Amino acid sequence: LVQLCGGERWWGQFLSNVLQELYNSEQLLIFPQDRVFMLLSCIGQRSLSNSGVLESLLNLLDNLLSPLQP
Amino acid sequence: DQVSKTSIGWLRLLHHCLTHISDLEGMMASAAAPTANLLQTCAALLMSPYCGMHSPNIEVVLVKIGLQSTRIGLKLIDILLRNCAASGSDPTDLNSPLLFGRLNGLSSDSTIDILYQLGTTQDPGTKDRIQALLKWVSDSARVAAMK
Amino acid sequence: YNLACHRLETLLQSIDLPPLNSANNAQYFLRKPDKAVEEDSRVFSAYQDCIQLQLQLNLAHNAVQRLKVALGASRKM
Amino acid sequence: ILRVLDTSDALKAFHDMGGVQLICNNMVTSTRAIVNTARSMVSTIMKFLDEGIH
Repeated sequence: LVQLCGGERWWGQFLSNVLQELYNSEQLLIFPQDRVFMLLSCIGQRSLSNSGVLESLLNLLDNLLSPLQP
Repeated sequence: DQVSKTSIGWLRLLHHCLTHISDLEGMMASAAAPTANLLQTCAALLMSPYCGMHSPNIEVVLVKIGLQSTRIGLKLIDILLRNCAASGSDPTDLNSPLLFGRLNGLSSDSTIDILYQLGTTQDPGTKDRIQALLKWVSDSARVAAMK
Repeated sequence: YNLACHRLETLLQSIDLPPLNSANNAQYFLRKPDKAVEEDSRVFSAYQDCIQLQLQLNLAHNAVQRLKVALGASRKM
Repeated sequence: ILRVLDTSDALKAFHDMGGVQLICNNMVTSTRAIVNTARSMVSTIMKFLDEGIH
């Protein structure tokens, strides 16, 4: 997926969506958290040239802190 | 020592005051109860890593201070079940307690024991506690029909 | 194989798993208690036995099928 | 302090001077002020993703 879909517009938002729906506190699916975390870190270090990867993650971090600063 | 680093030192004093002599327990509890954010602080201290005092002593404080009135019992049920955050806690004020770091509805053996003590005990107002528990169950079931 | 699988199923139903959502669960994850360690070791031993005997059963089945099809009996279409 | 309050009369006097409300407010404020130092989820994610002093 890095080689094929990396470096395009909808990428990055895909990473944020999958991270949010996998590591959600409401998620009851049992799976390897930390191994998937290294996989996501590697998929982040590669395709880092994409300008959408960091902005999507920062937008995700922005929404989680929205209860603060009402 | 954990007493100097943490705030568990005061909770040990409260536990001693409440449970040193059973005769004094009622009026201890009556004087202690009306303090704001006390129950939320005790609950947050309970659902934390061991920081000086074992969990069984904290359960005793929470049970005894919550059984002295109906309103306090309902407040304890609400904070244990649906909202563990500090009451009247606006983030703009930098001195009011927040207690933002815990997820609501977390369950441990201590909380289960506390709820069993709250429900099974026989005293005036226990029907209010049972009503609150059933109301929470009904609300959770209704919310579960999100589809 | 059936007996070993049943033993593993019982032993692995005997355990649970904290969800890693609070401080206590994380602390348990840093320092696994002794009972958890011995239970994990026993489960690993049972899994090793199960997988070894499963491989043995699979190779036995492959040999039986090869011999059955070797004598002229047709295999499953 | 615990040894001082070991008698019933001492406990009654302690209540009559507002000690219990004082310790309750003190616990609330101190819990607000300090930050827990014990390890947490962050220190498990880092152990995975890898006297006794070294």
